[PDB]
Amino acid sequence: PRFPFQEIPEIYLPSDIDRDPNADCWRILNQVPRKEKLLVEITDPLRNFDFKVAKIKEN
Amino acid sequence: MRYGNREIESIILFFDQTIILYTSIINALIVGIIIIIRKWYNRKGICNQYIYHIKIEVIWTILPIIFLIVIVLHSVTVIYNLEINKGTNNKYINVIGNQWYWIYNNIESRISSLGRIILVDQPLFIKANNNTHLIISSLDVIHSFALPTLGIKVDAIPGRINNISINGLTQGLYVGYCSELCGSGHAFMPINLIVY
Amino acid sequence: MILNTNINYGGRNSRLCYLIPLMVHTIFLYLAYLIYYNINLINIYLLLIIIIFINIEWPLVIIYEYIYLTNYNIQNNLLYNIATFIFLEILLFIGFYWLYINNIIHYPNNLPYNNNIAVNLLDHLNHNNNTDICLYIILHNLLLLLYVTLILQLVHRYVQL
Amino acid sequence: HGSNLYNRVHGNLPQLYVEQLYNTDEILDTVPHSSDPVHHMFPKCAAASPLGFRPYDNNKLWDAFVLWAIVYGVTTIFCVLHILKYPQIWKHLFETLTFQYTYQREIGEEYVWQYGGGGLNPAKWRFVKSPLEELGLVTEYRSDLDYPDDL
Amino acid sequence: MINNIMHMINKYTLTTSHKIIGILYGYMGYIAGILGYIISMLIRMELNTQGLAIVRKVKEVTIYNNWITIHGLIMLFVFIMPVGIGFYGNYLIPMLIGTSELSMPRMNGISFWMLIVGVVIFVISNVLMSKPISSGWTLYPPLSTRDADNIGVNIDLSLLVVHVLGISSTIGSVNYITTNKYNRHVGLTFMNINIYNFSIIVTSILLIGSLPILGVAITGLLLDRNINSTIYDVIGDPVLYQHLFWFFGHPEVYVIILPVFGLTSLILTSIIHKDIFGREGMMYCIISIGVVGYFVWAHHMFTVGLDIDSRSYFSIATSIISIPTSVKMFSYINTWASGRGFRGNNSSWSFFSFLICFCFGGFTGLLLSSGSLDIMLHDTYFVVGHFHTVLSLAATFGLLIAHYFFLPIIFSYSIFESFSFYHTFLLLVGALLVFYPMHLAGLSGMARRVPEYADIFIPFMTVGFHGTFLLIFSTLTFIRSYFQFLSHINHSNYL
Amino acid sequence: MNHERPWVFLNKVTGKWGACGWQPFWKATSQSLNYIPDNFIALRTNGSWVRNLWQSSKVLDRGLNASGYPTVGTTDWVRIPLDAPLEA
Amino acid sequence: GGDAEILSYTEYVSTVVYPTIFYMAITFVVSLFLMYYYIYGTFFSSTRNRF
Amino acid sequence: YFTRVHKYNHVPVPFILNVGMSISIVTSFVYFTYTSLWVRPEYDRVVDPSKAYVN
Ligand code: HEA
Ligand code: HEA
Ligand SMILES: CCCCCCCCCCCCCCCCCC(=O)OC[C@H](COP(=O)([O-])OCC[N+](C)(C)C)OC(=O)CCCCCCCCCCCCCCCCC
Ligand SMILES: [Cu+2]
Ligand SMILES: [Cu+2]
Ligand SMILES: [Cu+2]
Ligand SMILES: [Mg+2]
Repeated sequence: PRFPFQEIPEIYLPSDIDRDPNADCWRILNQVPRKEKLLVEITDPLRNFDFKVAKIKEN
Repeated sequence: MRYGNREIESIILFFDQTIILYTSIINALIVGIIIIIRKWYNRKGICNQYIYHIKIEVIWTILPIIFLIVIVLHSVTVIYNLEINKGTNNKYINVIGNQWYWIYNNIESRISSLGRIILVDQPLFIKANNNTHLIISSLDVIHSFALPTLGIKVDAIPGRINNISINGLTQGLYVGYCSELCGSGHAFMPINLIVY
Repeated sequence: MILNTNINYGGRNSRLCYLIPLMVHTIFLYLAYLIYYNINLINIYLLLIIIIFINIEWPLVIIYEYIYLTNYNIQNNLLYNIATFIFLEILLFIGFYWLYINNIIHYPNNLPYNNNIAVNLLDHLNHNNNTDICLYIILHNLLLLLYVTLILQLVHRYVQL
Repeated sequence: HGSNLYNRVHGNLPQLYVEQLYNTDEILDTVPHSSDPVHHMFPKCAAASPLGFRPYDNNKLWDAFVLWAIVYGVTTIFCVLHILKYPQIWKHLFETLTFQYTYQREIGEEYVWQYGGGGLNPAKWRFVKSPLEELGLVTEYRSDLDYPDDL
Repeated sequence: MINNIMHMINKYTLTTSHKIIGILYGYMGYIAGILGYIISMLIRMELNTQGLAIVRKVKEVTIYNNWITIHGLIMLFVFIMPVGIGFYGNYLIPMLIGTSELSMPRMNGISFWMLIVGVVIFVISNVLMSKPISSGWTLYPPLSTRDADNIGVNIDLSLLVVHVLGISSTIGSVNYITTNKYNRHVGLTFMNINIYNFSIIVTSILLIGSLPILGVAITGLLLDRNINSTIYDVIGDPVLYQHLFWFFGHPEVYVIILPVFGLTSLILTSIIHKDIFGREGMMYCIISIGVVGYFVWAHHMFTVGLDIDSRSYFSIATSIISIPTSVKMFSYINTWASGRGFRGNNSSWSFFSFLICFCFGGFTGLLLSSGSLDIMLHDTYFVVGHFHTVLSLAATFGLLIAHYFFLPIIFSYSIFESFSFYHTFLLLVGALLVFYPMHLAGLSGMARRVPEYADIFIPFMTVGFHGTFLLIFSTLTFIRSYFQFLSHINHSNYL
Repeated sequence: MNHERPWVFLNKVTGKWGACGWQPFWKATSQSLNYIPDNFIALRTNGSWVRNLWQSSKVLDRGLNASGYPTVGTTDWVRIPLDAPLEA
Repeated sequence: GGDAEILSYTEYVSTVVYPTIFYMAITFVVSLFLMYYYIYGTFFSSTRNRF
Repeated sequence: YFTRVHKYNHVPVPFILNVGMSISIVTSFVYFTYTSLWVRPEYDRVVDPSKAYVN
């Protein structure tokens, strides 16, 4: 899932944003069936995810 | 899998601790009730005299207390941990909750047809790892700016200017809601935040 | 002779069990009508006459039941009920005061005018005074109510002794 | 039950029952008497239970109506008032419950189906095709019905 | 038959006998419960199907909002209090202390007929009139005053309904305290009256202290709507309204719950053939819960913008209130032990359901006490799961215990145990399917008071669909069982 | 309701007896607390037929010449009433 | 009935109540440890692979 | 008779059960108070004044 900013005419965007269609900032992290979770939410069993989470200094 | 903020991580860990405590208590009581019921239904272990035990009553009143002070202390510290990041900001954003749409820095955001209920034509953009201050209010009635995946949920009340501190760590789009009855189009007043 | 029962108040059927609810219904529908059409359904004085008339029942039964059915148990029940009612009235007053002082204990405020010193001779004491409050007349009213309270207390003690 | 007036008149202070020849009901507003009959709570039940009978008999039309009104009366009054004031809501409910209304369903399509296990998780869902049109009962979907435009 | 008709009407209108007033309260409570159930079925049918299948227009969601608000008001103020407090309170309180009537016999009738007046005004306002009140059961301004869908007079009529219900409750409370304090028979001290009377006394004390504040809040709303003041406007304090309303709000909750505790204790003494374990402990815990409920009101406003110190304080106070209820639950569990409760009694099994559901609801509500964690759970379906797995599974099942224990006594006909078993078990299973999923749909972000939801939340609403069908079956079973209760045989032959 | 009082069937050739009567029955539902069912098998009786059956059992099992009793249709069974104890 | 097992106060407390509480305490400790390991994945180090 | 006074119906706790319960409760309280208020590593701070950036 990704936010379709190319299908919206005359949409304000920051000057310092990455407009590549497949950039990281256009992903939709929640409220969509994904099969690849990017956010740790309060309903996510990391055990079901084998604790494949990022470190503490990173993130 | 990243967390998207540190405050959300703290809240999640507190939630997990409370869940562990309550599950332990539930298991203890389940074992007790299983023994009691199994004895009862077979017409075993009857004693009309057993209607008082001072030691047991005092102990069972004391025990919940000691296990509860820890929860209370942890919750208070989590609250203050949510609220410390104020004052260390360099960007201000103002948010207005109109009747079934939002306004960010005098730019309107309404639901779109590309997405069913989640997507918006105009998102709200904030920079990653950059502390920001949101000044939230509303024009007509009470709404509630709700992004619970970043640990933000603050009511936009007319005539009351609330001020929350928002911080992002994971880049992407967070979907949120109005989380407060405001009228007919309450269910169609979504919030979109983009951390870039 | 007469067979004597317990000391409680036995209880009588009365029309007040529905007249008071009908009176409340009448008042509230009358207010709704006045809100909607901006004109009363019936004359306010006629409505007040009806309300007064219905409530003259209480004193009649009071007299005729004190003449016949009264003892110390009943008197205590009545006095305790009076105490609870007075408590309710005090709570209502406290609630209205809450609704009053809410925006006065929060001293900082947004004001149309200026209330900073050294810009005018009468601006520092602007936000801090609501001059149009009828001060010495309120003082006279307070004196009247003190007269009433002290006179009534003195007479009550005098008759009790 | 039967009046106790003979005893009341021949009692000990008959002057108290002079009012009983005015417009006055005996049970409600007359001085109770030492030898009065005992009054029960639900007199119908009180008189029927010791004889083994339930108070109401369905074979009697009057009793059937009375019991219907006691149990189902205000319920049906409220339902009738609601249906009279909101005819379209019940019309829409009837349309939906009879499979007449489909929001945006197509022909031959498959739709997601999941029972539990939290929000939509692609590793748990199934996809279902409409058995009604698989059998043949449905070929096209009605469009004359009201459509929630702008949703 | 004119005399007979008028005599019946005078019997049921001029009465002051506590038994008759009690049965009248019970009847009105059951009727209003059924009405609230019908409206709840409408709401559920709206949620289960996709595409505004019932209202068919976004502009007409005001119908759904009206449904939720009247469902809440009907089920809170006319179902539980008339039944839990009005019905058994009037019928039993004079009997359990050995006296004839309540003190102030006339005020009892006045209370009941004030309740009837309120119900009549509410039913006429919200059915026969168009564009009714649609602002949720917590009439938050400026939505309930400065809106476009709330302009008619019937909104003001609903506010006045709230006023009359408050008046009725205050009268009833004063009457209960007074009767229990002075009319006890010789040899019965104040703290030896059975458990139910004490819980009624503390409930009455709760109602007395808070209702005037609710009256002040409602008068504020009426004044804002009518004389066009600015108490709750953009230049007012909608938060002030919330503070007042919720200062009344939580005492109402404990008023609802405590009489259920009293009734369950009494019935347990009657069916397990043993005394209450730590009766003094239970009575003291009840009064503790009553007193502590007056200091926690603002745990319903953690996101309004309260000061950080106040947030911490209210989380603390909510935990404090959580303690004594745990004491009571343990006391119940130990009471049932060593007893000889009937092994095939709907009262016994309803008690079990009450205990389990109340423990679960109390835990879920203890999660919500933490201010920080209330950030993620305020105005989601977690709160709905909480207060329905308490109200509709602990209060409802306590009243089912009382219903199945006091029907034979009042009417003198035994109970059809197999029928009641079907009803209670299907109510248990169906209700759990409806509300349990809500919990995990709240942690997932689904807001409440929405007729249309995102596609991420389908599974929860499918399980809710299942639960709603089971609920329809259970309630039909219940009503038909009661109709069968007062009806003589219909078949009889020779074997 | 008014049906026959309980009787005793007796088969001659086989020489085998047994009590019998009409059992009313109805669909099961809630009972009544203030009512102990009356005598329904033997209506309007003090329930002596049990005593008569108990007394007559020895007479019947021992072998009774019941040729003076009515038959039941075309079968070999005859009806003995239990109004009074049977001695013969 | 005649098969009901009736115990005195002392006998009931000693042979029913106390063992029940003993088993409940065992369940409490075991459940605490196993639940903490179940969620965080470590008995004393909080989340696994994160710290 | 007041049959629930102190002098009557005292049931001593067996030593084995007493020890077991005491150990279980002390262990549970220590473990919870430790893992909740002590093992709180998400409260991480990095002290590095060279990571500041000004244009
Ligand atoms: C006591 C109060 C009470 C009771 C009983 C109920 C009963 C039910 N409630 Fe509700 N509910 C509320 C109080 C109650 N509710 C409140 C306060 C709100 C919030 C309003 C708002 O948000 O503004 C609410 C909101 C609410 C919503 C909100 C929808 C939305 O906000 O998104 C939904 C939808 O799922 C719902 C469902 C149900 C269902 C399915 C039942 C029942 O069908 C399930 C149990 C049913 C029973 C069978 C009880 C019916 C009783 C009888 C059968 C009487 C018989 C006699 C006795 C047994 C004594 N309720
Ligand atoms: C119906 C009765 C009822 C009862 C009894 C309760 C009991 C409690 N309720 Fe609630 N509540 C409602 C009815 C009730 N509630 C309603 C109707 C609403 C919604 C209003 C609305 O918004 O419209 C609501 C909403 C509500 C919220 C709103 C959350 C939000 O809106 O932001 C919160 C959060 O603080 C809360 C908390 C509690 C707590 C902490 C208890 C505690 O009393 C629970 C205590 C119970 C126990 C604790 C069980 C005993 C436990 C054990 C056996 C031992 C374990 C003990 C320890 C370890 C200490 N309730
Ligand atoms: C060994 C067999 C296990 C039990 C078999 C049934 C469940 C199948 C596997 C469960 C895990 C995957 C979830 C998918 C299905 C869950 C269904 C469900 O109830 O979800 C609610 C809830 C939803 O919660 P959940 O499934 O999200 O649980 C959390 C799961 N993780 C760990 C991923 C976070 O499911 C459960 O609680 C799971 C256990 C269900 C077992 C129910 C047994 C009692 C039956 C009561 C009557 C129900 C009638 C249903 C009739 C259907 C057929 C006619
Ligand atoms: Cu909104
Ligand atoms: Cu909204
Ligand atoms: Cu509360
Ligand atoms: Mg809210």
